Amino acid sequence: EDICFIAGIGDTNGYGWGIAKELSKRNVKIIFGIWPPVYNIFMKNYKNGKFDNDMIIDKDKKMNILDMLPFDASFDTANDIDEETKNNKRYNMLQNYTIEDVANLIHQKYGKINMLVHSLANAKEVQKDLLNTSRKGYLDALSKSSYSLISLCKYFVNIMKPQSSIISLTYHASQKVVPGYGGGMSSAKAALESDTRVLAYHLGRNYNIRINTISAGPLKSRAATAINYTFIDYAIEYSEKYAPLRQKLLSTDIGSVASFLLSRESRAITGQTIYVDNGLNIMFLPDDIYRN
Amino acid sequence: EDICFIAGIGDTNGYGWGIAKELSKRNVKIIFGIWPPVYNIFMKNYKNGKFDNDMIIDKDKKMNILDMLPFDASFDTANDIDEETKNNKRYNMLQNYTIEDVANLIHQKYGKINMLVHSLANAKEVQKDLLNTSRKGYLDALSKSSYSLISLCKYFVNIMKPQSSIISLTYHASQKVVPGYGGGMSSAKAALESDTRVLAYHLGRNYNIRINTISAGPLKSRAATAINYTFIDYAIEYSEKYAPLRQKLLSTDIGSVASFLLSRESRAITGQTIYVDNGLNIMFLPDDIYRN
Amino acid sequence: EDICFIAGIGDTNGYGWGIAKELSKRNVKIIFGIWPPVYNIFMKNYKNGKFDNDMIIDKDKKMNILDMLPFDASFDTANDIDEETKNNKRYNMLQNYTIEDVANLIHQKYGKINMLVHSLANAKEVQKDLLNTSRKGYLDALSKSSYSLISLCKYFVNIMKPQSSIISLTYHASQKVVPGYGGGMSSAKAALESDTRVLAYHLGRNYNIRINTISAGPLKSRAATAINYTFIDYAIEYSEKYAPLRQKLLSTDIGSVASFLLSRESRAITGQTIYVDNGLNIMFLPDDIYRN
Amino acid sequence: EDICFIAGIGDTNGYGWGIAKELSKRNVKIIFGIWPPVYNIFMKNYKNGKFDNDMIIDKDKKMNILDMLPFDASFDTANDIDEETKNNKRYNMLQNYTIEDVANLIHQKYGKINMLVHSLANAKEVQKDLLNTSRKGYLDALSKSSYSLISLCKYFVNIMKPQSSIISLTYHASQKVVPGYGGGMSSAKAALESDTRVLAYHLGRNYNIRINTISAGPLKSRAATAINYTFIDYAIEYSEKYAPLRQKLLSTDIGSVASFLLSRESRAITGQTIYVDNGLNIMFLPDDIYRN
Ligand SMILES: NC(=O)c1ccc[n+]([C@@H]2O[C@H](COP(=O)([O-])OP(=O)(O)OC[C@H]3O[C@@H](n4cnc5c(N)ncnc54)[C@H](O)[C@@H]3O)[C@@H](O)[C@H]2O)c1
Ligand SMILES: NC(=O)c1ccc[n+]([C@@H]2O[C@H](COP(=O)([O-])OP(=O)(O)OC[C@H]3O[C@@H](n4cnc5c(N)ncnc54)[C@H](O)[C@@H]3O)[C@@H](O)[C@H]2O)c1
Ligand SMILES: NC(=O)c1ccc[n+]([C@@H]2O[C@H](COP(=O)([O-])OP(=O)(O)OC[C@H]3O[C@@H](n4cnc5c(N)ncnc54)[C@H](O)[C@@H]3O)[C@@H](O)[C@H]2O)c1
Ligand SMILES: NC(=O)c1ccc[n+]([C@@H]2O[C@H](COP(=O)([O-])OP(=O)(O)OC[C@H]3O[C@@H](n4cnc5c(N)ncnc54)[C@H](O)[C@@H]3O)[C@@H](O)[C@H]2O)c1
Ligand SMILES: O=[N+]([O-])c1ccc(Oc2ccc(Cl)cc2O)c(Cl)c1
Ligand SMILES: O=[N+]([O-])c1ccc(Oc2ccc(Cl)cc2O)c(Cl)c1
Ligand SMILES: O=[N+]([O-])c1ccc(Oc2ccc(Cl)cc2O)c(Cl)c1
Ligand SMILES: O=[N+]([O-])c1ccc(Oc2ccc(Cl)cc2O)c(Cl)c1
Repeated sequence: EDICFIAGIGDTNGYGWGIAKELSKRNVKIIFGIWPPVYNIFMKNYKNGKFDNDMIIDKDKKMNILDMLPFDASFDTANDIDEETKNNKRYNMLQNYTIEDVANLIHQKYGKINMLVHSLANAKEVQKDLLNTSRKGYLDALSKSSYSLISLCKYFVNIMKPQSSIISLTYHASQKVVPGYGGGMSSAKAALESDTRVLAYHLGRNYNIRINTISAGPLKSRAATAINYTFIDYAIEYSEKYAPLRQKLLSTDIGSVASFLLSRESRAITGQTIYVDNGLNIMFLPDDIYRN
Repeated sequence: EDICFIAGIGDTNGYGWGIAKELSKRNVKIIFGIWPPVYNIFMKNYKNGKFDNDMIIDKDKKMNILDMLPFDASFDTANDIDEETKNNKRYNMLQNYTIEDVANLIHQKYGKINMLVHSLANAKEVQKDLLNTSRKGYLDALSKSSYSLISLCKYFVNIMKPQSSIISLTYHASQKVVPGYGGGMSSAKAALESDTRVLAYHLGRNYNIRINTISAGPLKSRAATAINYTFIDYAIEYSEKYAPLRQKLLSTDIGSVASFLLSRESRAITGQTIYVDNGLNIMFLPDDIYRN
Repeated sequence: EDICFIAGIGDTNGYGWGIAKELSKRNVKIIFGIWPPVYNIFMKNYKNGKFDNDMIIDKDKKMNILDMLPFDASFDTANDIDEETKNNKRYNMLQNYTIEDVANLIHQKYGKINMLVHSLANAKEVQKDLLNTSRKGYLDALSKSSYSLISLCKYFVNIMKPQSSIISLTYHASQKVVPGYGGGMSSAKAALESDTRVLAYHLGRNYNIRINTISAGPLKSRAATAINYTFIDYAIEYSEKYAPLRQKLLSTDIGSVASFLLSRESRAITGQTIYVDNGLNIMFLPDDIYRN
Repeated sequence: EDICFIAGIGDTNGYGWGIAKELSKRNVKIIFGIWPPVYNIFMKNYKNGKFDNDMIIDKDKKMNILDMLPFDASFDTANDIDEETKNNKRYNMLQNYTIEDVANLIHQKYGKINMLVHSLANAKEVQKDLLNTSRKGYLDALSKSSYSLISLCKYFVNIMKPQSSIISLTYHASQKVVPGYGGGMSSAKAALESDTRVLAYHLGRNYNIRINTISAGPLKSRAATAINYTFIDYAIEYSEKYAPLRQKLLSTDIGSVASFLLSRESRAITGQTIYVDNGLNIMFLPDDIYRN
């Protein structure tokens, strides 16, 4: 009878969905937090059965989406939403979509929960290389993908039982440089990986709650493609060609690792970057003239 | 029908036993590899009912020990056994206890296995500190504690299914210095951790097998008490006071992590050091100032 | 005949000054970038000879401060300065103090330069632990101490010869948690250490310019004290008691390491975190019951 | 009046020679430690004028070689020398070439020294890959390439002044996997790097001596060509194409870094791996996509 809130699904091709899927296997109940620029479209599609293929696990196995909620990790409380957004065509009529508000909403409909998933990032100047990134873009990049965590945490902590567990998805570009992962994104993942440690410290001592981050390998998500055959087709090709594990990398591969961190089985792991990436990170050089 | 071989275990108060309990939850067959010198005394205790309590997994299921074999990580093959130990009282009443010998044995009787555990260390001069450690002592430590993993992998690979998984147990003394943990042990784990990556690539690319290592926090095992109010009673004292996670670290804590890494659920993780240490590894200074 | 611009001196008790000092030894000419809330006071004191003690190197050795400039790393170009600051009592009448403007000023008075020093940080909610840090505070923390680098870089790159070198000062709290280094500061140093890599990449390939960061140990600076005998007296005590090198840690110790990175001698080092900290970072545990 | 002993050098095309040139710039006396087997052929070349060109530091100063001694990193003391090598043609015409023997020698003739360099490696089975590497081979690699540093430190510490400095040369194959670099070499450097920390603490606390290691990028030395268009011609090719720093890495590049770490100028750096590799270590994937 565990409940998990997933911040950041827009379709079935992301890591969000992968996570959601494997969490169903373990019979855990799933709440989607959905960015308002996509909420209505995700909703409609779902009613249309556009996802019925993708909700299939195996033997009789569907999914169990408890609830689907509008949610914007930019806004901490309702006093944050600026007037222009408060009025936006997309945001206009949706309510309780800040971080503080969803916590309450969830706690009202379902009480305390014990699993929190951060699978989101956003950065305006991503296509600009770091050196040519504006201040206003960089701080945006960090607001939307680093802080959204810290803040998710402050607020969700009170609707969580002790022994609850939290995860987030990071990228190796934080540790080693991969060019064209810019406009703040590499800084943001770097900070997110440090905050994972510090938060683990406070949440551990104070609430008996754990937090970790998964350094994911390359997956063909909506957002991955949005990064301008692109950077992510190369990323995949390279990985499928050079990683120690040569199999294709599925979102469920991260999904099953996520479920594990989230469950009691990993109670002795906290503050860690766990790479789930067919082991690419362990490589230094292409092994070209070594494969002869 | 999964079989796991565990190399290194002389009692129930160690990590290997933590690992075996937790795998038995997943109905995994366990073969034990026991250091010849304690092999007979372990057999006797087993036979005398000393482990029946420790063998209970829960309400009407116990531990499924498929077999228990003498195994010595010092000797790769038959040729490697030296006169003094052919002589040696504890060794003479036993046979086929070299790495290549237990590999053929297991395989002769039960076929291919698919989970392998290296949970052993020896450092004749642990008592001394690195600077006062001798060449003979140091290398004995590297031989038994680091190379034994490579030799295990080489001889056991043939008898394992593709998509199999191997683990080792390491310690933070390799990354950050821990005074008292001497005689080569740090160097040994330092090498175990890197070999984990290198092997992760060879196994990864050639046999589609995965290999990871578990950085465990402190446990009051017999090996740990033999370092010596013992450089383990401090370790435990400090950890329970300072680690993000106030809980007391149990062997099964590592076992559950082992079980997972050894399963299909983690098919995309290879070559990693996975810290299962209540998060102690993330801390810099004691937090005495902060706690006020 | 090398010139260096030091962003971030307010007195003689910081790392800025340490760096400035050792750079004089190697006869390099020094330009101070000084935060306007302190500019006038630093100026007056200097004219008064309040620093004449502290400008002494050794035999006949004074310093050679080329020029002392107002400078605020918050503002990239003059179009950034908001009206309230444009009007502030402290900022009112000072000109050309944004990042873009000082670059020009310097290039006009002295042409191209070849050494850039980032020794600054600022964070509003430093006294708040991370979990209880506002978004607006965090993004501030990162703006002032992470981005100020990236932006210093964009702009200063064009007033720099190829083979010029750049450094910044970081703290170990980015890698391992030290509580009460909050309100964004640990995230900010974490990002700064990642940006050091990425910038090294671009500046290396494009301009033949190097960038590194120095993970400094604890020094009793103005700002260190401002962090609420405080956290930094403990930090020092602990370090002087537990670091492998038991000597007291001087700003000139970082200063001499800085000068080296900045000089040609280190032409093969870039993108690195170099710890200058009497080796504290290498420790895992206090060695209390080991010193018996 | 500073004396530096360099352990491991058979010609001018290596790193040790890079180190000696650059220290001679600082008027540091150089004692060479040469592997007995090449000691005589090196002596002859020296005598025959083959190094006169390489010995020029600049306009009217050459290299000050105080002495040149046979030195074998395999043997700590007299007792350690085995019959076959007492016999051995190359070895028999020589004496006092064990670690403890060259320590007493140097000290007998010239007193206390204050800079020590370990610039040597051997891996009998480098050609094989870790999985196919034998126990005898692996340990020989750890013995000659890793433990020889500890033994050097122990026997040389007495004959060194407080505030002295020791360096070792390492390689990234220990952190991230490099296929081809086999037979134990990775494990060896993996251990050299951790020992550097542990020794950094013992030396640090007890004798006020410092110890660091230099992670060098590739150089076409005789040792490197003997790995084998050679797993060094790739290394160099790749590095000059991909490393942030387009320059061609010279031995003196490392030498200047060595000189510095070995000086007082770095009194606050101990226990560190310092990458002197044109920054190649910071990169993740080749940047082919980006460069377009
Ligand atoms: N796919 C990869 O190659 C890859 C690799 C490593 C890490 N990641 C990480 O995985 C996570 C998910 O990305 P993905 O690759 O699955 O693509 P994705 O497009 O599925 O994920 C982005 C999701 O976050 C949501 N989102 C964006 N901005 C938001 C905001 N302000 N508030 C609330 N929600 C918002 C979007 O609706 C979208 O569904 C990110 O943390 C990303 O950095 C992805
Ligand atoms: N206990 C801890 O606090 C702790 C912490 C971190 C890592 N570890 C690691 O966990 C692993 C398991 O050890 P443990 O601490 O549970 O102690 P343990 O006594 O349970 O296991 C050590 C075993 O090594 C075996 N052994 C020693 N030399 C051998 C040889 N030459 N051939 C064959 N077997 C040999 C013995 O069977 C012994 O039981 C070790 O690698 C240890 O380094 C332990
Ligand atoms: N002292 C330590 O214990 C320690 C340890 C590790 C790292 N550091 C780092 O060293 C650097 C210098 O700090 P310090 O400890 O020498 O103290 P400091 O007070 O000397 O340094 C701060 C300086 O930066 C200037 N500054 C602040 N905000 C600015 C802004 N917006 N624009 C321009 N200048 C600004 C201030 O005038 C001040 O002189 C920082 O990067 C800090 O994170 C300090
Ligand atoms: N060349 C590179 O690309 C490179 C890169 C990274 C690290 N390194 C490291 O730099 C160091 C110097 O080696 P190099 O690459 O300049 O090659 P090198 O041939 O100059 O030095 C290796 C030396 O090791 C000595 N040696 C070998 N076995 C010995 C023994 N048993 N006793 C005494 N001496 C012995 C020989 O004198 C030999 O000259 C090595 O540790 C190497 O691993 C080299
Ligand atoms: O908004 N962005 O710029 C952006 C950038 C990157 C994003 O995720 C990744 C997509 C692909 C990869 Cl390889 C790593 C990632 O972190 C996401 Cl979800 C969003
Ligand atoms: O041979 N030893 O000395 C030795 C030393 C330590 C051993 O295990 C550990 C026990 C305690 C800790 Cl903290 C770390 C360990 O690696 C083991 Cl199994 C064996
Ligand atoms: O503005 N702050 O909050 C702030 C916080 C920390 C600052 O520097 C440090 C001072 C002391 C230490 Cl230990 C590490 C540091 O990074 C500085 Cl200069 C400024
Ligand atoms: O004994 N070996 O095989 C061996 C192998 C490599 C050696 O040096 C290196 C040469 C090249 C590189 Cl890339 C790294 C190195 O460590 C040395 Cl000095 C010796």
